[PDB]
Amino acid sequence: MVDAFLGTWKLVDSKNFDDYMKSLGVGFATRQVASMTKPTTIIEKNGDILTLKTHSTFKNTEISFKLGVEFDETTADDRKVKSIVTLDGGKLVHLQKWDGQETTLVRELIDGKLILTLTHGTAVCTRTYEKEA
Ligand SMILES: CC/C=C\C/C=C\C/C=C\C/C=C\C/C=C\C/C=C\CCC(=O)O
Repeated sequence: MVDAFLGTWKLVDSKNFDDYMKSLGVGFATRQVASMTKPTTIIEKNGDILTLKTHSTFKNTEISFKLGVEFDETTADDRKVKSIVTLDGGKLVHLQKWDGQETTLVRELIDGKLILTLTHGTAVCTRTYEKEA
């Protein structure tokens, strides 16, 4: 089910990430640094517990979750959110809720690349990751 997503992924394309960060209220200096950072995303499973690590020179995050079970999360920009990750149409869909707001982080595989679509408000960011060996 989620096997094709597992492994180590490196950022290779980013569109509209500044728009997404600005929609979330991220300050200009953080958005500068973030716009030049190329994170590595590691997705691992152990039974039905997934762990998703995002590593960079600026900030690191890690979450663990079961699909379809809500979890508390503190995001890279310090939002305290209620999260759930599920498979939907073969896509790994992560929904975050806080203060009545929502954002979605949708991952899909296209030609072996991992496409992450981030939506908040009207802002839609598309980031592309390539698999590391
Ligand atoms: C954690 C390292 C990943 C990306 C950029 C570097 C530092 C992050 C700090 C601030 C960014 C601010 C807001 C972004 C909001 C949510 C984080 C979601 C996705 C990170 C981007 C990704 O996984 O490619």
